[PDB]
Amino acid sequence: RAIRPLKLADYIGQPSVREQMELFIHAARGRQEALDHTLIFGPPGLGKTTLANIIAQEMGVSIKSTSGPVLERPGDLAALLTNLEAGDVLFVDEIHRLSPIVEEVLYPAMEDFQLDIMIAARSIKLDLPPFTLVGATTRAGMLTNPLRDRFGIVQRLEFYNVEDLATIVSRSAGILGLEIEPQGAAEIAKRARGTPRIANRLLRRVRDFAEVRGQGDITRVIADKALNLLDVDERGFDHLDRRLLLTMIDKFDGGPVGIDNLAAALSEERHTIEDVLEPYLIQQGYIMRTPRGRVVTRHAYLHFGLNIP
DNA sequence: AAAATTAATATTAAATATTTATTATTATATATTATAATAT
Repeated sequence: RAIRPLKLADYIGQPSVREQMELFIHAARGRQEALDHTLIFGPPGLGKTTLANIIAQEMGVSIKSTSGPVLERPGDLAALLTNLEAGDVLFVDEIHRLSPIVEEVLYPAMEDFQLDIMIAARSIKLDLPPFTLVGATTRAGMLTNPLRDRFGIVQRLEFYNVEDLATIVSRSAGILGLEIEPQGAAEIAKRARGTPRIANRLLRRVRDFAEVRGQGDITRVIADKALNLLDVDERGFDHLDRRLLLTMIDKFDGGPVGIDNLAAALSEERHTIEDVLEPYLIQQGYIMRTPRGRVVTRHAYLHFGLNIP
């Protein structure tokens, strides 16, 4: 029972990007040709395979959702391409982790749909039917320059707009059956943390709060009562984050810090911090990073009235 | 003297197919080495 819009117009969250890719879909449909290669990158976990399946039903063809471990050997991908047909498409994931032998096999596969292979050297030339190679990675920066320059469509995925996050909150609460408020929708959009999954988790938890504290009612006051104590903040801070900030600023006064020293002093190993708490705050930019220590920026000083050295 | 020939004549005995320590050689994090700026 996962959250999934049925259609591309039904897909809501990136309206300009949705219109762009709808234009690409109608370009594939009208031209009666396989759609160009689409590069996809952005958030790591977003259910991209399901969206590729939706694109498959929009094309009406089959897309083999494949990844790096699936296509780590060139033989497996060659076999899948041989079972691929005209007008079909192949979802590819973890292209960055894939071996360069895969890259050289996929050079002629998209280069006008051919295949060249060596056998005292003898050359064997093979052909491939036209198709839509789909390349989606968590990060596209590791893609090699000739390969990415030879591609066609490049599409970016990102967390939704705050008003559009609020609309997604409203739709998911209607799916979940929660009697949510537009003020509460904007509240959870401010709490969306850039992640739809943790957003839906917050909808579930405020639904539980409205069930056990209110009379099944989600309002702005109910949402504030649910999300203004413990690891919460209107911007996205936690009391873990506030503790980290306070412990950095009382010790080193916004100066260079030792990461092992921080892990020892906080009674909290630095690994989880740099895995969840630090990357979000640096995603907001609020911590500036040095090779001699992580320091918060002027935003955190303005949060607590602190000076600037 | 000095090497080649041959008839007795005592002598010797037939074990393969498998198997496990005993050597090769192939990754994989992880406690090392390292640099850069930085106060004092």
